[PDB]
Amino acid sequence: DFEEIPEEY
Amino acid sequence: IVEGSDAEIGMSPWQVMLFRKSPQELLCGASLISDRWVLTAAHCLLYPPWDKNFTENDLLVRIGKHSRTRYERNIEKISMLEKIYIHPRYNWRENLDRDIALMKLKKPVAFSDYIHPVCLPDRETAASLLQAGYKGRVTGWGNLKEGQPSVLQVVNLPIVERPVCKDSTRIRITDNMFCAGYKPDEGKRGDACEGDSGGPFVMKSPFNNRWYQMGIVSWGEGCDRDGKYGFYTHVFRLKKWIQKVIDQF
Amino acid sequence: EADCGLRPLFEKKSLEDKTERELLESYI
Ligand code: NA
Ligand code: NA
Repeated sequence: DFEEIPEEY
Repeated sequence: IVEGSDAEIGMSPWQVMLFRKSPQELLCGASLISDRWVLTAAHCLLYPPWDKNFTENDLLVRIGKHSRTRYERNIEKISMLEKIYIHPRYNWRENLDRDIALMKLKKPVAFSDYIHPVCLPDRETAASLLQAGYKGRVTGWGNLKEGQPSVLQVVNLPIVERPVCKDSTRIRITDNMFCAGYKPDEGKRGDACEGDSGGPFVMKSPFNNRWYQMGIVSWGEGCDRDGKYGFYTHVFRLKKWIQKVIDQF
Repeated sequence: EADCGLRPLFEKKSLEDKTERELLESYI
């Protein structure tokens, strides 16, 4: 359900 | 939030989302109280009956958000935790007394239109505002009923008289809690629900027109049930502990 | 915080949100 968060975090 | 409405943009710029890294999911609400300190409920982090015990590296805080699920590029900011501080007398065994935790961020967050700290009450604001019938505001991305919202939800709820709070439950209520919500015959509805835990109950002081966080979403039996009320950590009553942590750390 | 509790998109602009007055009216 949650969109992808930037790998850097 | 049950029987709430969609927030306006920037209506709650202190709202924080506690986010599970793996699997990615909402864990809880939380609030920004400075550029490096985040306030939440202890039970969001530590609740042995449910095998819950998170460490810093388990989590992210997401600040500036509106949409629940989307990654809000150029708006939200995502912060890693440096250290979690749980109240030493948090009572997870019985009634969640002193349900409060601080999180120290690794790096300060930059304030923006969408990111701004809430105030914590002084004794005089708490005395003036924590009265039966006076309304506060609760915000969160939790359940809409006992699906999940597309965006942050808001609901305004009146503080309830201590004997009504006590008579609504078999749980032992303490001075470190207060309860809020409408009575069965008041007409209106509304409550916090799963996922909203750890988020803020705020009030707008009529003396200086600033928002103060008076409560932390702590516990409730079910969500929005008639004759039941949501319980909130009384932030002023635990302010010495908050100050001591921020002072010592 | 010196500027705490004052929202950029509301108090800092003298704009009210759609339900804050429900709260003020309860502070009787
Ligand atoms: Na009782
Ligand atoms: Na209720």
